[PDB]
Amino acid sequence: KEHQDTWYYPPDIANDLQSINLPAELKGEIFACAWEYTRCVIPNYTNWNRYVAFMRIIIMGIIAEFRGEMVDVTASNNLLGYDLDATLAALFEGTPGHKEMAREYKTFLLITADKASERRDGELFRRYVNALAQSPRHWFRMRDCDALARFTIASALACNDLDDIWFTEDQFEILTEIGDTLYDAVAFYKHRAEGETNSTFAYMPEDLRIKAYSECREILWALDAAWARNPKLANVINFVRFFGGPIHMMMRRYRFVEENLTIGKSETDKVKLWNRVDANKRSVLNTQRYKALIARSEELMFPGLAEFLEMGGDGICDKCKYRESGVELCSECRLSWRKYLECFVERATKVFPELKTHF
Amino acid sequence: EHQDTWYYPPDIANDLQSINLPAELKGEIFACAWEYTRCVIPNYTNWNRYVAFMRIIIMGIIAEFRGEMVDVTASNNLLGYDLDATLAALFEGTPGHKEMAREYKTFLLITADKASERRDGELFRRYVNALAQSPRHWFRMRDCDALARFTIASALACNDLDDIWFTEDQFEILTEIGDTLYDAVAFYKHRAEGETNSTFAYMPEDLRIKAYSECREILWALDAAWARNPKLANVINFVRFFGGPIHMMMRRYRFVEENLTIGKSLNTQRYKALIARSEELMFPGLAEFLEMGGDGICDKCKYRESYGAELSHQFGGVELCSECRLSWRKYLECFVERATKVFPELKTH
Ligand SMILES: [Zn+2]
Ligand SMILES: [Zn+2]
Repeated sequence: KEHQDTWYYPPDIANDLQSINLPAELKGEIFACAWEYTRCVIPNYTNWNRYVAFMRIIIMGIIAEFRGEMVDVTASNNLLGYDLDATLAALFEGTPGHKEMAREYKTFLLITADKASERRDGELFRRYVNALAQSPRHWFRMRDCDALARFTIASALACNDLDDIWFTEDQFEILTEIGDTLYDAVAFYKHRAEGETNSTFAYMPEDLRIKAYSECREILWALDAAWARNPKLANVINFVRFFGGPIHMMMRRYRFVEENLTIGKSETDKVKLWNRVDANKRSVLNTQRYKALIARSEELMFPGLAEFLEMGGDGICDKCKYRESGVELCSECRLSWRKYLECFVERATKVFPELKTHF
Repeated sequence: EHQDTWYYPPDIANDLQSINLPAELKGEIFACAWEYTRCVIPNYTNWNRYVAFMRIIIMGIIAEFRGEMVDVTASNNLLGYDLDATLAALFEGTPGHKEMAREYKTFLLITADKASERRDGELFRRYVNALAQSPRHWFRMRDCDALARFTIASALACNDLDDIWFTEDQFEILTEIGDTLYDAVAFYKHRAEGETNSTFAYMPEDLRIKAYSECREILWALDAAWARNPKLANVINFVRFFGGPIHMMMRRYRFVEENLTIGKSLNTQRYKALIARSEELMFPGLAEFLEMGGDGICDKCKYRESYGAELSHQFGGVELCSECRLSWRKYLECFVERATKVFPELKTH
């Protein structure tokens, strides 16, 4: 009686992973997911070879997240039978950010694969998690990377052949903050259940979730109005809008249907010993891995991440509870995070002046 | 708590000069036109068509707000807009200009009457009854009520895709997907509002979740099958973003107020006169639908005198019988079969 999903995807990717022995049902669902994500958050395309590149970037990141052993962006440049530099070139060759985005993506595969493997207990991840909680601006920069937000703004530009359009770093940070805030606001109860740490409103105060969503949505509406008559920038708004919650309704990866076409929770609704032993013998906290990766910070890490890990890896703050061998913010850090959120509107109006010259 | 500030292009900023409504209302209305248009037509190439579409929606919004203010019969000049002129700006040079004019005038016609004293009259009683004659008929009329093929039409227009069109049967399936997606998500809200135009007032509540899943699957199949044709992506995008997501995205809806949750809250003279204007006002077939269906074909089916007295926390149209409920059930159950006949590129994977 109850609908079983059949997986649809274009034949371009249907014979990918010919070298990987995953059940054929699971390949289909990975391919379906990659197609569904692409179409939801990049709904317009002109360049099909770029669209397909992006699909392959998502395929790898799904597999990276499900069996981290398989996807070691440090070890080789051939991942799951794909040429990673070549696939990224297929997407970004001619675009202003190619170099910085290839670094963005490799950081994503590093942290994702390490988070979904024995290397979760390793110095590198430990230092990533502590550096998350360093400041709210740091949190969002790193949240951006975990979600491939600025990476997907670029790929959206790219896939519509908009090879000349780009953004200040301040702008990228506001755009991704809007998307990540929208997404984490909608996904709050799902993140709490499954015990997800990379969630804005696990750090930011819960009492401001509804206002933050309201303001981020209003500002993106404002920003879209300001950019009216420039269909090219409509693709940057589209990424942020569809990413920011709607994909929960549209992609089979999410549970809209299994949860009776509801999102969220009303006010009146209900609320590895041996793996840790045998990992310590294999010296899981590999500092030589960490230092080796800090050495390759021009290849594997986004601009400033190496300096972020070195300064914040052990936690800057004295009263904050950090990860030792996520972060529980102290009350003075909770208040500064709160202050950073509460003045979101000013912060975005500074970086995007066009918001104040409406008519 | 959050007090909305309204954003919209300047182009329509000084629309409705002629009309005397408070500037905030006009701000909310322009906002909704802009937001609906960006949500369900998220790409454009031709700005002057985009803006016509926004004007098409502005008028539609007010028709629903105050029907008395938009009477598409009375005159072709509504709220200082020339309807035929806006429609021409949007659809001139495109396959369905003439058909989409009718589509829209029906929408204004029916929405005005729904939201006015004319809800007690003979046209609307015949409309409500006609809705429930047949499931095919239901989806065709619901299509018009939601401007589904109108907006598929508009989305091609706004992207200068003047050569692209679909058969009646493809429009019927395209809009059935979109309207089944939307009416499955909005079930409880439609029921609270005593709506007549809700798919699951008529189709069975225990197929609501499955029908959504099935429509979302086939739309993914159609999308995949349309791989490498980014013109047709504009069509998929309309059905996808219309079929639920607008509830999250538009300030028209109550996602923020509901704490970022979804689904967790006897005179004949006018009727006759408009049926004689069927070429201008009614979509191809609606006259026959209204004439054959207006009084009800079925006899175990429970109708009403007028649909005028305002209802709440219950659907406010024909209550189908044991036998009609089963033929409707069956029309739903073969949805996948019907969609595969109409778009054979589905089974040819
Ligand atoms: Zn602290
Ligand atoms: Zn009956």
